[PDB]
Formats: sequence, C-alpha cells, structure tokens
Amino acid sequence: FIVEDDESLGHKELKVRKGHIAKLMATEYQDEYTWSSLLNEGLVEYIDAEEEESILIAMQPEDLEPAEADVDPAKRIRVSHHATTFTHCEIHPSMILGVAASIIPFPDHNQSPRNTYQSAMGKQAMGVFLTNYNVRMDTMANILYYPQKPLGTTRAMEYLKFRELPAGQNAIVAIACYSGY
Amino acid sequence: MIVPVRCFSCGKVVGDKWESYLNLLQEDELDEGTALSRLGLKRYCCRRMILTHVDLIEKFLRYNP
Amino acid sequence: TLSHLRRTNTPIGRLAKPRQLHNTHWGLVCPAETPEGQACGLVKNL
Amino acid sequence: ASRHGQKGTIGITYRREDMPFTAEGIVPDLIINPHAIPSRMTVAHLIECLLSKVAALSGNEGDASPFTDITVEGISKLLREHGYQSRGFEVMYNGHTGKKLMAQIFFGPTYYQRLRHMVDDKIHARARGPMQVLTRQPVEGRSRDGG
Amino acid sequence: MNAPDRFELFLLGEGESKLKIDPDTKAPNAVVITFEKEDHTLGNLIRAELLNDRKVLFAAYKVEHPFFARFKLRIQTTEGYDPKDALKNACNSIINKLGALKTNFETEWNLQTLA
Amino acid sequence: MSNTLFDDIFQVSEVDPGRYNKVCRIEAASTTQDQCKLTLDINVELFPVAAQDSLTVTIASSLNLTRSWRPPQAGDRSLADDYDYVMYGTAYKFEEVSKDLIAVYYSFGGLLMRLEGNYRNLNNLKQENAYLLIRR
Amino acid sequence: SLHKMSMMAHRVKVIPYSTFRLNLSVTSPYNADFDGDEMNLHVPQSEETRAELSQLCAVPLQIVSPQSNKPCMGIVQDTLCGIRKLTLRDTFIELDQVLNMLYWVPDWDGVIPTPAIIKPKPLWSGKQILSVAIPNGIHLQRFDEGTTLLSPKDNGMLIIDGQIIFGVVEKKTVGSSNGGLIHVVTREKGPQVCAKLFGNIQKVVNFWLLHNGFSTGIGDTIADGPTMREITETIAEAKKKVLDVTKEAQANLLTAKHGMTLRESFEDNVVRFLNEARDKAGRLAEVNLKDLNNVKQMVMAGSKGSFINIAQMSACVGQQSVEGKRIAFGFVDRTLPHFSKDDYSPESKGFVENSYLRGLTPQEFFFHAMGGREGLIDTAVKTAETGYIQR
Amino acid sequence: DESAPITAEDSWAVISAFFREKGLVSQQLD
Amino acid sequence: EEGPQVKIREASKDNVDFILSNVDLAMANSLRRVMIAEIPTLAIDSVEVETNTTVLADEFIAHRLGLIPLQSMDIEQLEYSRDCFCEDHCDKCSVVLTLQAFGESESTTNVYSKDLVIVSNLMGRNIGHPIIQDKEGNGVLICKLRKGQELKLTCVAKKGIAKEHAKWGPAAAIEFEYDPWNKLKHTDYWYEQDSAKEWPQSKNCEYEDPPNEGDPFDYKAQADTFYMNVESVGSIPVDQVVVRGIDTLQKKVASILLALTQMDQD
Amino acid sequence: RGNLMGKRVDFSARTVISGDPNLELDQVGVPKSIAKTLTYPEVVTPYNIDRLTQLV
DNA sequence: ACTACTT
DNA sequence: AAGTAGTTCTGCCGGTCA
RNA sequence: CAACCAGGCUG
Ligand SMILES: [Mg+2]
Ligand SMILES: [Zn+2]
Ligand SMILES: [Zn+2]
Repeated sequence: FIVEDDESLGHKELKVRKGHIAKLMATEYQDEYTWSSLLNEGLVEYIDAEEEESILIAMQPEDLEPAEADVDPAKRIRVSHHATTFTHCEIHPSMILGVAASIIPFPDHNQSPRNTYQSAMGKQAMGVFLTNYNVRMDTMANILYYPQKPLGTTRAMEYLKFRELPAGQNAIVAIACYSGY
Repeated sequence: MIVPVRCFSCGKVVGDKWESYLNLLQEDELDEGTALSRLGLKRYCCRRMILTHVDLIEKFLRYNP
Repeated sequence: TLSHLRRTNTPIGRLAKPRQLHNTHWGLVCPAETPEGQACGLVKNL
Repeated sequence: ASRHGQKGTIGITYRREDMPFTAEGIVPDLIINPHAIPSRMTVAHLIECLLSKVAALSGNEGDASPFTDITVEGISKLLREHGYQSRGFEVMYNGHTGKKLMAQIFFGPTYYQRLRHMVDDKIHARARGPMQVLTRQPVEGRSRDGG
Repeated sequence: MNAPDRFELFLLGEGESKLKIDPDTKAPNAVVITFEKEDHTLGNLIRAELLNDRKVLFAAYKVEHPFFARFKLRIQTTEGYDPKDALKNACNSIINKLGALKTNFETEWNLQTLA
Repeated sequence: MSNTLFDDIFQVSEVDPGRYNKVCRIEAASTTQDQCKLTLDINVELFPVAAQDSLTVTIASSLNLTRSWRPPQAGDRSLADDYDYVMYGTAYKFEEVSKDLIAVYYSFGGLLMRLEGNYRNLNNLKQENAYLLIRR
Repeated sequence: SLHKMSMMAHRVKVIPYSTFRLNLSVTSPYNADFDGDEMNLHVPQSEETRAELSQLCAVPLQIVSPQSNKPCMGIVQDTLCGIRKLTLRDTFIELDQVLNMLYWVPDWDGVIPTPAIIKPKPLWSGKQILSVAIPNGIHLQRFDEGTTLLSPKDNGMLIIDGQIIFGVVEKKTVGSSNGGLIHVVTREKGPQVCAKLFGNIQKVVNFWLLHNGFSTGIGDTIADGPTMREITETIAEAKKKVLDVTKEAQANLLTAKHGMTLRESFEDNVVRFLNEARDKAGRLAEVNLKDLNNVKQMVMAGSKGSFINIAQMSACVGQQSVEGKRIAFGFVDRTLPHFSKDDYSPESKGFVENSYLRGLTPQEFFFHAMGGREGLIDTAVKTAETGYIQR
Repeated sequence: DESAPITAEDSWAVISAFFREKGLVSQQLD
Repeated sequence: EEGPQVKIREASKDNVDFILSNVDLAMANSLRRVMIAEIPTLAIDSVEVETNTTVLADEFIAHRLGLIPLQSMDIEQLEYSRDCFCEDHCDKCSVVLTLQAFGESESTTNVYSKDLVIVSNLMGRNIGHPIIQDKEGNGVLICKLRKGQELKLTCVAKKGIAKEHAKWGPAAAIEFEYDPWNKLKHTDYWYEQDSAKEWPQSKNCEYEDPPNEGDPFDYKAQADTFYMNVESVGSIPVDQVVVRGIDTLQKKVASILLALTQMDQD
Repeated sequence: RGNLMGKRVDFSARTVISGDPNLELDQVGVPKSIAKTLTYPEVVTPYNIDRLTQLV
C-alpha cells in the first residue's frame, strides 16, 4: 500500500480508501474494478527486495497511523507507530507465509520449528487433490472417504480453496492418559 | 461427497437431515448455528458432522458417463 | 500441488549462510516452510 | 497427525463402551497423551481445540488466522456462554466402571489429518528368498521380498 | 491384515468354556476363574456383587490385555464356604435385582404419555 | 495376647495443611510431663482436627484381648476400637534427643509421627507392630 | 545402532495386528518413539546362536549399563507421571479398588496388607500398595532438600525392607538415576528380579492412573491475572534498564570493558538484561502455578517439560538470536524495513516479549523464525558430523 | 464518504482482488 | 417395587430421560454398556452389485447401506445366519432388500433409504423396514446420480450386535451422570480462582439436595441415583433399548450359572 | 564396506512399533503374519519328535 | 567443512 | 602460499538404458 | 536377476 502523506486534510495516509474498497466488493458481488485498477490508480505498487531497502512500512494500516491521546490484558503487546515517514503499508502480515504455513491455525502461537514440521507433513496427508480423480489414471492416489472442512480456519485458506478440497476431519479429541496405549 | 450416514462419534442417524439443513438455510434463511439445533443435532459430535460436510459429490455428478 | 508449484531450488557448492533465513526474505519467501536436514533452507517456497 | 507437527500412530482402538465419557454422552474419536504438549510447546493445538469446540457449538467457522484480535480469554467467554467449562475441560467417566474420572479432560474437536503411511504397506518379513546375482546376497526391497 | 475376527469378541472358539476354575495356591480357600469371551461389562459387576457376600474375604478381576476378550476373577471366602457358591449367589442376586429394575422400568413407562 | 504401650492426652499446639487437600500435620504437648512432644499427620477428612484440643493418644501391638487383613465381619468381634481414628504403621527410627529425652518415629503408610519423653523404656518396642489410636 | 542397547534380545510373544509391540521402559535404549518408527527383528538360527543372545544380550542383562555405571532404562511417561500421584500423602485408596491393585500384581502373595487407616473407613495409601511391587530386602535412603527423617515436604525417599516409608516417588527415585530404586533392585536382586519390577510397578500404577485419569489444556498455560501484570512490568523495567545504557553509550560515556569494543561491551550488557528479565518473568509464572496445574505436575514427576517450557508458554518467549548476536541488520542499518535506521532497542534485535499464550507479532514471529531456522540447520549438521565421528 | 480511511478487515477485500486476477500460480504462467 | 427403582423424567419416542435409583454404580454402568454394545439388531451385511455407474465406488455405497437403520422389533425371532442350518442363509435368518435407481430425471435423481424393497418373506414379522423419521419420509439419502447413471444391487440383512460392528448398535449416545454436587468427592475440580464459579452446575443439581458447609465429609456415602438418558436410532423403541438392555445383561449373568452347572457334572 | 562389513540377510523382519503397557520388559510382540514367515530350523529329537510332528 | 598432499 | 579430492549418517522406498 | 540419475520419508 502506498501511504504518501498526500492528506491536505490530516497526516500521512493510505492512497486506498473505504470507497475504493466498497467499489471492489462491488465487482466481487458480481459472481470491472480489478487489481490492475488499484495498481494503475497508483494506490498499491510492487516493491522488490532491493527497492525495499529504501522505504518504511506500516504493519497494520490503522494502528500504525492515527495519533495518540485501557489496553486489553488478554491481547499480545504491539510496539508502535513511532514514525511519520511511512511510505508504504503491508496489505496484511499473514502474507509473509506460504501455502503450506497458511493452513496452520494460530502459527503465531507455536514454537518456530513446529511450524516447519506441519509445513512438510501436510504434504504427506490425504484428501481430494482434484474433483476429477474418477477420470484420472495416475499411478497411485488416495481420496479420503468423507472430508470435512476444518472448524478452525484461516482467511488465507479461502484462496487455497481449502474449504472445498479439505484434507482431514474434525475429530472429537480428548487429551488424557487412559489404558496407557 | 455425500452426507455421512450417522455420526462418527455417537452413531446417531444423520443421513436424512442433509437436505432439510440446506433449505433451513437457503429457503428459511436461518443461520447454521441453529438450523442444526432445529434438525435436533444437539451436542457437537453430531453438529461438527453436518456443519462441516463438503458435498463434493455434486461437483462429481457434474461430469458425464 | 499448490506448494510444489511455488518451490525454489538453490544449487550448493562444497557453510551455513545460504541455509539460514535472511531479513530480505521477509514478504518474499516463507519463514516456516523448508525441508528438514539435507537441503534445509536451500529449497525455499514463495 | 494434527496441524502442528504432532505426528503419531494408533496403538490400539476401543469401542464407545470402553471409551471414557462425558455425562452428556459425547465420547472421543481420538485420545492423545498429555505428555506431547509441554516439551513440544505447541499451544496452537490447544487453542484450535477451544476455538473449534465453540465454532462447532455455534456453527460459526472459527477464525484461527495468523495475527488477529482473538484471544484465549475471548474464546473462553463464548464457551462459557454455551454452558461448558471455561477452558475446555469436562468431567468424564471411566467406561469400565462408570465411575467418574478424578481429573477433568481437555475435550473438544481438532482437525486431524490421516497421512499416507499405514502399517500394512510396510510390515515386512523374510527368511530366505531371492538373492542378487553379482553378489549372491539377499535382494533389496520389501516389494521384491528382499531381506 | 493381522486383524482378528470381530466376532471372536464373543463367540467361544472351538473347545473353550466360558468358565475355567483353578484353585489359587498362593492363599487358602480361594480360586481363580477365567471367563472366556467376556469383558468389563460382566466382570466389574460380578466383582461388585461378589463384594457383598460378607463371607467373601477377597474379590477382584482384571482383563489380561486389551487385545483379548477375557478376564480372570479371583474369589477368596471364609472356611467351609466354597467360593464357587459365592459366585453363584452374587450371580443370582444380579439377576434378581435386574428383573426388578425391569418390571419397575416397565411400570413407570406404561404410565406415560409420548409427544 | 497383648496390651497398650503408651497413653496420654495432648492439646493441639497447631494443625498444618501445607498443600494437602485432605491431610494435616499436627503437633501438641502432653498434659503431664512437659517432656512429651508430639508430631502427627492426620487424615483431617475422616477425622477433622481444630487447634487447642484434648486428644487421647495410644499405641500397643494388637486390638484384641496380624496376617491377611479381613473385611468387617467383626460386626461382633473384639475391637480395641474404643476411639474415632485408628491408624497402623511402622517405627523406623529411635533418635536420642540427648540427655535422657528419647524420641521415636512412626510412619503409617506415608503419614508420619514423632514422639518424645522417656518412660516407654520397656514399652515403645522398636517393632513394626503399632496401631495408633485417638479419641475426642 | 549406537551402542550395545540399540540391539537387545527379547522373548517373542506372538500377538495379532500388524505391529511390533515392545515394553515402554525399553523404549529409551533404542531411542524409539511411536510417531511412526520402524524396528528390525533378526531370528537366530543355531542352538548355540540363540544361547549367545539369551545369556549374553537379553534386555534384563542390558539393564545397568557400563556406558555410565548406572541403569539405562527406568519408569517413564504415564507410569512415571502417574507413580508420583499414586504416592502423595494426600492420596488414599479404598478396599474395593485396593483389592484390584493387589490382584493386578502377578506376584502378590495373596495377602491383603493392613490398611494404614482402620478408624472410620479402612483406607490404604498410594505408597502402601505401590510397595507391594517392591521386593523385600530392598533398602533405600535419600534426603533431598528439607529432608528430615520426618520430611515434611515429603522429600527424599526412605524405603525399608522393600517398603516405602516416606517421600514421594518420582523420576529421581524410580527413574534411570544413579541411586535408582532400579539401580539397587538390579544389583541387589538380579537382572531378573528387576526386569519383572518394571513390570509390576507399571501394571499397578498404569491401572491406578487409568481410573484416576490425567490430562492437560490451555487452562494450564495461563498465568494468574496479577502475576502476569507483574511480569509485564518486569519486562518493561528491563526495557528501560536497557534504554538507559543505550543513551549512556550514545553519549560516549562507557568504559570499553577490557578486551572488548564499546559496542561489543554494549550488546553484552543489553542481552544479560533481557534474558535475565525473561528468566524471572518465567520463574514468576512458575511459582504462581498451583500444584493442581497439569503442566506443573508433569514437570514435578519429571515426565515432561521443564522450566523454560512453562516460561515461554505463560511468561515471555525471550530474545531470539543467530550466530550469537541478536538479529542483525540485513537491511542497511535495520532488521526489517518496518523500522528506522540505526535502531538498537529490544523490539528490533529480536526480543520476543509475548508469551506463546499471547502470540508473537509479525516481527516477533519472523525474528523467531530466523532463530529456529538456525537450529534446524546445525541440527542437520551436528547429526552427520557426529555420525562420522562415531564411525 | 468514498474517501474515508481503512481498517484491518478491509485489506482482505484487496487481497481477494489480487488473486482474482493474478492467481496462486501466476509466476509459473507469466 | 422391590429392588432398584426407576422414575422416568421426560420421555419420548427417541429418548427416555429417567432416574435409575437405589442401584450399584457397577450395575448402572453394566446396563449403560450393554445398551451400547450387545443388543441384537438387524442391518444390511452383504451387498451383491450387478450394476453401478454412480460416482461413489461400490464398497463406498455398500458401507453406507450397513448404517441405514432397519426394523428390529421382532429381531428376537430371527436367527443368526451362523446358527441357522442353511447353506448360507434363508428367510429364517435374514431379510433381503433391493435397490435399482436410474437417472431419468433431467436433474440429479435421488436414492433414498425408502427405495429399499424387501424381497424375502418377512414370515409375518416387523423386520427389515428402512426406518424412516425423515420429514418427507425418504430417510437417509443413500446417494445421487446424473443422466444415465444406474445402480442395481441386492442386500441381505442379518442379526448381529455392536461388538461385531457398530452398524448393529441401536443405542447411539447415552447420558450418564451422578452426584452432581461432588459429594462423594469422585472428582477434583481444576480451577484458576473458584471451583464453584468456573465449573457449571448440571440440570441435575436440582433433583438432589445441595451440600451446605458446616457438615463434615460423608465418607460412608456411597452412590445410588443416576441421571441417565437413553436415546435411540429407531431400529428399536427407546423403551426397549432399556428393557432389552436390562434383559440381555440378565441372560449373560445367567449363562454364567448355567456354565457352573454343566461344569458340575464332572 | 557394503557387502562384507555389512549385508542384507535372511530371517529378518520389520514393521511399525507401538508401545504396550502389558508386556514384560524383555518381551517383543510379534505380528502373526510375521511369526508365520520367519522360521527356525529345529532338529528332530525324541525330546520333540511328537511336538514337531504336530507342527509339520 | 576440514585435512592431506599438489601446484 | 592457491588448489584438488576423500569423507561429509542410517535404512527404506520414478525415468532412461546397453 | 542390473545399473545410472532423481526425488520422498526417518519428527
Ligand atoms: Mg520416529
Ligand atoms: Zn453424534
Ligand atoms: Zn438360515
């Protein structure tokens, strides 16, 4: 997101605005205002690694922008928007991730490595890789009888089509010692 | 992928309720949370069942011979 | 299938610099997804 | 396996009558051991469960996305809103005697994957069989009945 | 593959008897009965009841190992009282109590209205 | 074929349940020799105990006028049970708190106890045998 | 196969279902876990060949290992975590059940031992029946901390003639410890008797625990309302304790500690502050956790988890690091591009203030990764590097 | 007020747009 | 009446909330279990496939067919194929159903549990009727099909209990509770601050007197009075799933005497 | 190194392991299918002639 | 890598 | 002193070719 | 009854 302080009516601020957005969900609901439009309208731009070197990013658009004049004891503890030079803002951090990690629920609550594990195993799992398996003659392939979409979810999943082609089941799990088996 | 007959967990029949639930949603315009309560699916073992099924079969049917 | 389509190979030599997760990697490559041992960090995912 | 590098294999299976239960009837489909939580430090598993117990009750696709404004504190409130213990636990009875279990157990759903790798494609044995030609030693490969 | 047949959980196999009673040599006047093709259901109960005959010095039972449908029951009784009998009674009692529970459940039921 | 081995009442100096939902270690002094001290853990569930209390304590090796334990049956049997708390355990050590003040320790399957004084010279045998009893 | 124990001679017991089933206490010597591990079986062929295995390398013998003149197998996991609870003075068992525990022990001389408590209700104590498993002539004396031949804390361990007199039984007593209940039974009664003790102890505790139950869940990872607030400030204060030294060095008012740069010496202080902070932040939560806490109970018996475990879950994760130094400046004079140049504060060199219960921030997360990614790497190095050494 | 700021939730709508056009495998294609 | 008494709280066609009082927990449980596992019932258990073009694979369907509840009122007068003397099976030991479906409809045709068609003589007895509780009365959507998709198979329902496979269980969930106010101390509540506050009270706290401080600990206090609720799937009338439970268990306890007898001959 | 110092051998077997809290320390549960493949050459002796003939 | 022997 | 090749952990389990 | 290359698990 480009944040250029072009706000003659306030501080520095994101190019894109609630209008741009409802104007997009407009087209979402029609299934004219593409991604390419957000781009040509210089609201969002592609910055590589090299060019990243010379800019300053705001994690959350909100949080890291309006001024400051209590805090939730349960939530985590965020640093701050101590800056004004903000040239860009991250669409959402959840995007540093990759398809793999993107299906891991609450990965912001796991010991780092544990995330790299499930990141490899999900590729050892079973489900429904395509809906036309009935017609494919691939050597070896497994389809899970009754796949249930997960109860826990990720806004990322939505684009990975996970809910339409899951890879597991919601099992009623009890954590306890029993027989000892 | 066709509804499961009966709940994995407690065995309580559930193969019928598929269609009912789907209308208590599209037609009766209700929320899942209760559309289920309506179909008698009390505790979660049975709930998680319907609430989660992914009726892929449809996409399947849609092929040919 | 998706994840394989976004896979990166980074040929080796004979260290640990390349195997490690760099800062510039933020936003570009995944911080958690990489093969254990052997070619760890040598194979990355966008 | 769960979605937290929590791999494991079955060790035995029981039917509802032997399985421990909650007065409400519900019984488990899986029983993992408490020990694989402390040292693994995979709280996510723990939360996904509390969140899913809820979402299953309310029928609202629980959100466990990366960095959100959700909290164990919040989730615990919605689950209390439904009558169950605030943290998940429930009282359970030992299916053998029917007597209560002095402890409470972290109950509730959790997405579990069934990955390729089932014993019967592995379990292999051999006492004399095909021998290589150059070497004359046993051949390599379960498929080929090697040793 | 190495799966045992599901019915073996309750069908006595060629040449096996539900009961098999061996006299425990460790202590005096006490025995060990092996119940083939049975489980907790039956066991725990015959153990409980057996735990009332105040002429029964000891009573306990255990399922050898999950894989196998069967359990051993050790019953020790007061002199001159043979445990085989002690088992008999405790058995009957259970039947009698159940029968009652049946008449009674039926009583209440017949006196009801469905909706 | 036996008899008692120690008798006297004490008063609860204090009762303590350090992280023990169902048990408390207690200590009281003798209503006679200001020599006899006492330490005793107690199942304060099957017999509560509140500080400042008149408790008769006893010992001895029997209960009638061991081996396999039998259930009640004793609906009508001898029963040195003339109390409302009777444990059983073993004597592990016979310390010598210097001077002429000897002390013995008894454990009742986990629950411990400590005695003092110096008159159970031919009484407080060092044997395992030892039923403890308390009344009031 | 790293040492003798990775290969042991076992007694076959043909059973059903497709898997090799082995006892748990012999799990550690192979390094075996059940997350899908495979194991090989070799069957002797000669009459003397088998002899070689049965007399020379049967598990019972392999019990007390010369690798470290101490036993190499003990009680673990369930049986361990459970054997502690069965023991606590607090725990008592009633007849109907005690009669089962008794039976379950394959040796039991069919002699119901006198209840410790006769009075109102005849009761038996965990220690009691547990000791029906420990043979006679077995003597053991410990003395942990406030141990006192009357150990109030129920410390150390005093077992006589094979009977538990006082003190809980956990890892240090029934584990593969040097003074081992095991190390003793083995030496004292034979590889044989000991071998069967693992048996009994297990079948007893395992069974008791089947009914007493045990578990764990988020509820056990939450730090008491104030004890947490109290930790948030233990963090904060150290933040300033650092902020200061930071300016104190921006002004050129620091004694380059002998042999180190000003910078070198600077980070050194910084670090020792943040880590020091976290460790207490942890300890704080660790004592604020009552005994009913499951995660603690496991830590007590010593079946799983340790300090830093509790710490990073309930308290503060800690300062992430790479190659020793805290996260570096990959980006010119900064860690991420979400920071301004020349920043040395904790919120930038990789100090994860949040607890795992709370949830790392996008930076906390990515710095944490860079950190993990380091372990995973050398873990794949030390491994092979070791292998060659070993050979 | 087709010119007001934009809070968290909003960003998603943009992300949706992204994939609508580019697609998870874009790179391999282009 | 005489021994362990009952007192049915609510009661329907599918559940039977009720209070089993003055019994032994062991027994309450024994029955509890017997209900879930050893009650006889009928279900499809063999599926001969002549033709299938569905998208669901043979055994996939076959699997389901076993779960489609069937009538089992008179099950107690149908023999176990294994005990009957026929070379395999007869009307004396089994029911035979049919299923033929064709995609005639221009829009997804539906195969339901109702489409089953008994073909064996039901020798005049309530048995083998695809139990329906569906609103439209079609119950259990077996499967769907497109244009010219066909599905012809035959079924053979036999006796059998839950231990052999779940599809024979009639029970399906059973509520079991006792001593709502932890008076026997059979549990130890986990808590952060207050046990009573964090741990919900049960709808059964009512039917039993609250604790009330002062009072010491009732140790001789045993446990009678269990708040059970026996649901059902239909194959058998909720009442039965309790009577037959009560009975089945009775017969087992019986056989043990009978065994002690033949064993007495020598 | 790969043929002489170590080699593939007959009479060996391998599957997935699972702990059992019901076997003595020194035992090892063996799947029937395996017990049935793996064999042991035993010499016919008056001590076992009968036993063996039964097995044969 | 890391170490010997070569270039 | 630059440069080159051996050894770099263990075992199990899809495509071209003389 | 084989090589060669490549890829994937042991968490
Ligand atoms: Mg493993
Ligand atoms: Zn259910
Ligand atoms: Zn027939």
